Amino acid sequence: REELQLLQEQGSYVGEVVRAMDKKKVLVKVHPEGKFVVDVDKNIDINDV
Amino acid sequence: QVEDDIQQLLKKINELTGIKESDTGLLAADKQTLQSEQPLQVARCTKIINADSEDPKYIINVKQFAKFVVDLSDQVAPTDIEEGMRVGVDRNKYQIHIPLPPKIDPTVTMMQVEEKPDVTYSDVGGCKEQIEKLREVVETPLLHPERFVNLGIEPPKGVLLFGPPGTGKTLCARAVANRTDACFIRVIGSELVQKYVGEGARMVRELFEMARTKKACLIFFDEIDAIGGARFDDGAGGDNEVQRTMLELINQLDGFDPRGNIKVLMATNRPDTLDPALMRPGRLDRKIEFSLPDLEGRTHIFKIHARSMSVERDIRFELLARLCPNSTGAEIRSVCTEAGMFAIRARRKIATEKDFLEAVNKVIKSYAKFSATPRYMTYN
Amino acid sequence: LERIKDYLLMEEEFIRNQEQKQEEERSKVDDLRGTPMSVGTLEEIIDDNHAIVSTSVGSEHYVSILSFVDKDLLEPGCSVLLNHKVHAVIGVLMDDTDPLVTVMKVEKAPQETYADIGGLDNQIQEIKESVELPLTHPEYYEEMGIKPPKGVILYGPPGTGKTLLAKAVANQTSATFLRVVGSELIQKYLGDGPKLVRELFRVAEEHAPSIVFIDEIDAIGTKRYDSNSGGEREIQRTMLELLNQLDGFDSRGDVKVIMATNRIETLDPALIRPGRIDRKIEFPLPDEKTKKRIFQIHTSRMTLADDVTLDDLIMAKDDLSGADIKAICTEAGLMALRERRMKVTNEDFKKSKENVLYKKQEGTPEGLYL
Amino acid sequence: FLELSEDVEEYEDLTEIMSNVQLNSNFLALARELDIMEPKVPDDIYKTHLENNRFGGSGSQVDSARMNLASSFVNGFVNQDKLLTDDGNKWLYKNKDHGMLSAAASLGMILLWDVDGGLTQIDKYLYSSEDYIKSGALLACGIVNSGVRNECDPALALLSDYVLHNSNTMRLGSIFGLGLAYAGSNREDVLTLLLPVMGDSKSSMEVAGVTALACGMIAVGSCNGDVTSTILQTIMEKSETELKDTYARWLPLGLGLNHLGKGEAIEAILAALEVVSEPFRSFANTLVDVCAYAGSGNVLKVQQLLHICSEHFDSKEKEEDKDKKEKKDKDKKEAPADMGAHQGVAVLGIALIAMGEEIGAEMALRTFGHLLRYGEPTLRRAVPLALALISVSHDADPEVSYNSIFAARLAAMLRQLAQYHAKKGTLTLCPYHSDRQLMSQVAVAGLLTVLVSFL
Ligand SMILES: Nc1ncnc2c1ncn2[C@@H]1O[C@H](COP(=O)(O)OP(=O)(O)OP(O)(O)=S)[C@@H](O)[C@H]1O
Repeated sequence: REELQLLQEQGSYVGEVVRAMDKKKVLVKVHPEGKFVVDVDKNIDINDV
Repeated sequence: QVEDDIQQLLKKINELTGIKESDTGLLAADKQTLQSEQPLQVARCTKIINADSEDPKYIINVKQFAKFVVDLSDQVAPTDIEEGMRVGVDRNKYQIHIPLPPKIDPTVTMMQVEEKPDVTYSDVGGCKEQIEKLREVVETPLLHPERFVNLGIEPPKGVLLFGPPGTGKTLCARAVANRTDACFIRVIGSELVQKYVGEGARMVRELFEMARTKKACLIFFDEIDAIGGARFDDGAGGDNEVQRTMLELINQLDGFDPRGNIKVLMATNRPDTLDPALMRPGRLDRKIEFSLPDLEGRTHIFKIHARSMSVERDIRFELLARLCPNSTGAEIRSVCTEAGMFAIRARRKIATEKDFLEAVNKVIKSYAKFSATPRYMTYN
Repeated sequence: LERIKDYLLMEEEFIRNQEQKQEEERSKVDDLRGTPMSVGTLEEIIDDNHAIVSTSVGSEHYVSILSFVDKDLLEPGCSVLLNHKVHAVIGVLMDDTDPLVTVMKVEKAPQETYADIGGLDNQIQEIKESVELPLTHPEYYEEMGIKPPKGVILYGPPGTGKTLLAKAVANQTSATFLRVVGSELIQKYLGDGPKLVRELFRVAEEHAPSIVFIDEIDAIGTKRYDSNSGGEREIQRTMLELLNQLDGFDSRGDVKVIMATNRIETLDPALIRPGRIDRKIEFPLPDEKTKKRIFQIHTSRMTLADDVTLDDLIMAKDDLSGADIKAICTEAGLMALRERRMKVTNEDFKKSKENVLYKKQEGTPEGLYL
Repeated sequence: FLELSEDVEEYEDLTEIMSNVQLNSNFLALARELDIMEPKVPDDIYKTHLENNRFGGSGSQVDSARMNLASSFVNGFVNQDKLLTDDGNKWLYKNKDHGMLSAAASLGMILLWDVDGGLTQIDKYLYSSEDYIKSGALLACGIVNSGVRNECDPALALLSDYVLHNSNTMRLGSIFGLGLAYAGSNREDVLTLLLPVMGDSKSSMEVAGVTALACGMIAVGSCNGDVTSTILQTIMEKSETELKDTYARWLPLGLGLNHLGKGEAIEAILAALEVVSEPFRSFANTLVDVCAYAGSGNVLKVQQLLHICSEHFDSKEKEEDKDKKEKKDKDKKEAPADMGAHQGVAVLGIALIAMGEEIGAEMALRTFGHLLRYGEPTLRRAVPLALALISVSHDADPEVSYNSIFAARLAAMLRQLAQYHAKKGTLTLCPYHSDRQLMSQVAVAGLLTVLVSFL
């Protein structure tokens, strides 16, 4: 029951990854918006993106 | 199993090749001026609605948000912060600092030719009087503004061109663009066909903004069926906004102060899909078509398309023009290139009569022409 | 044993597909950028280190430039990298286009060369001379001042191997290649004809000498006259866009186009003119001489008891496609596989010849010339 | 194709046992020399008709005593007659020392036939006022033929200088050109001449250069090689003087040439025991490792290639990775590798070698798409050589593309070399590995015209 602060947080956004680029980043197009070159988390590979 | 051997040890050494890189895997103009520019500001360009009296008290819109009541900053030229001028407005002080150019739209600058492609007047043979009329349209009022004055007549500021596909419309276009001297503007018709509501209308606005900047400029339409001449509308209610754009084009085009020193050439393969809100003269003043040249023009197009290719110095073009019953310069040039391919089928230095004979075969008699073999005498 | 080799080759190719800076200067680049980068639109560049941009929402700002590479590479019309703090102009965006560019770009030559179809080598010789010769052996075109052809239309009865010719030329090439099923333009989107078109051919010009391959648009040749009383949709406007892209202005470059249709008279004759599209190639129901070659290819690596003669089946009936021959060569094999048998006898071919040929049914003469 | 197919040993063993028997003497006519070459050159003049506007146009490509000097070489390797041979005077007088070697040998290059005409054309340039004219002239005498052996003695007699006089440059052209001349069972008399050559040891590199390379051309195809006192002597006299590392590169050339002829040789282990040290002689170790391993299904040295390819010394990388076009030359579909995807720029040089000269498919020219575009002048220099070796508009399209690349002086020279190119037999295996130290003086390029691998 103490764990439930994680439920109390703003989750995330969806994003259209068109194609990745070099040097450990990707591109993301947000759902109504433009494209955004963004950074990744430690848990994900561009081979899997 | 020898192939098994072959492919297996090939891919095995390829696996080794992968393992190779797998094991072999192990500021002055850019950095010290950054933080100096970080206290700048993201201040927005705008567009001004009106000017109050005795004070700026300016009301303004940017694009979408609202209509913005602003000040000016103190270091302005308070004279020319009038309407129709995009200016820069702050995110804290809410005041005008620096003016800006208007919405220039430099994709409308992108349809200007910006070059001079070479197709000479000596290449467009066969139509020495149609191109004479278009020469009267283009060259003469831009060079000798006397006989219009000295006789009291008007220039044909619009000339439609129509006819079969293959004919020479493109050639006449780039031919007058070869000897132009003026500001020549190609117009893709689907540069008006943008997505959102009321924008190709503004594309016509951008056109007339470029037009009335300068003198003797040349707008060239082509493929105006893309723009359209069909008011195709009954109880289905589908595609109609392009017709709104095109009626906007008619409005700013002709009637109630038209263009001026602007000569517009248009082209269409489909004249029967036009609108009689442009068929009216005053708008389009010469409905010049082209037709198939009889023999002299077809021999002439032979001369133009064979002066710069290796042929025999004995061949004629009378008989070859004969075996083109109905043909164009595109088909003639296909005959030239096809006989060249036949010269590559042999190993020649030039082309001969029978080369062009079988090329005429390939083009016309081996056209599709349906269905198909005409083997009968009845004639000869 | 070879299956281990092929699996290891495919998985090592995937491993290679997985095998795809500055200690402090690159970190200064990481502070030359704000990490949530963005996509904008330059309207003007007043070159005094601050530019005016345009956004996908439409807010346009005097934003300062932070050059690491040459900042004069990007232009009005080329996008930028703006921050979320002051939307600072970061730098190098190599010019990216739509997602729908890699979609139409086949990255393989998954099938084989002219040794795959059986026998048409007069017009296979034509497409040979019009693609394989101008690319690989471009001597005589310069050496006799004659320009190579551009457009090739495939037509005729279907299932002749139009797809087979397509993929065969998709083998034997070093030029870059693109695969477009060109009828994809069924949206409810006004405009949007020229977007795919202009970006496709810009990409085609930017990469290399290439083939731009449109496939099966025989429906879209919409009669070039009207739509009847009220029609106009977009389709005429889109094909006219492609027409102007092909043989308008703005010189064609080293770009090739091969096209394929089933029915041909329903096309648009504003395209079929030479210069715009140069070659036209018949693919008819061939003969009874290369049917032997099509059976030969389709009996290359199958277990056939050589007592039987496929020429008996060729002597039986004379008008059917090579795809029909493939269907027979697989179907008689299934009829052999009814009861765990080694090879194929005659009667499996007979029942399979009858089975596949349930196509033409009409009716009632003729039959009665007679 | 008997004489084309045969190596250095069996035409001398063939001409000695057939010097005994011969049975009609027409195999002594054919199967030594002069009858592979008597039908060709007149029939070369007859069925082919080559025009003059590449002499004048490709021979017009401006001036600068380099590009012009190279052009003389380009004009010279034209072979419709030995016209560029007899084109007047004042062209070689503009020329300078090692290019005067190249032009004095260029009359050798126009005419690798005309035995009687070779003496009466080179004889004006024989014993002339200039050292480079006479030494490159005897070099040309070594170029034109391989069965005369009467050009030896006017050069052979002079050779001794004892440190660095004239006849050591005649030693370079004449030891090299006599290496072009004969391949006996083991010629020993010319190697007894070679003992005061390596014992001479001029500071000029190509003395010991054409010593190792020439005795290797004598010694390629040895009976599983040999570790004899010839190359053993040049190992010990090699490790005598550690100076001018081009010696430490081109002596293991001729070492590995004597190692050629192997089937099972343990000479890599023998020279491994004698030789290895600091990476000059470990580079000798990788040279013997290259040359002793011509190529089979022996992938263990290819994963050895994978590991020791990552060695921090980046010239044993150069030759050790350069062995690939020797090894997998038949199964050439695996020969496309990711050497361009690596970054040790000499490695891109290695693949750039590894394409080479055969018929050169679209994938090879596709690799010349990227390899054509590079900025370092030794690598941009390195691309047109194998680029126009692999093709001996279409052909001239990458050439005018190189005109689009530059328009340095090296690059201009490289372009000239490419133009020259435009227009397991060991004889084509040696001289380009002799070319592999190109990033150097034109004195080295005075021997650049000794890669005689084409009819
Ligand atoms: N007299 C001529 N001389 C040389 N080429 C000619 C001549 N007449 C026509 N042509 C050919 O026709 C082309 C110009 O006409 P077109 O290209 O058909 O114009 P167009 O835009 O294609 O017309 P449509 O109806 O829109 S397809 C030239 O590029 C040539 O291929």
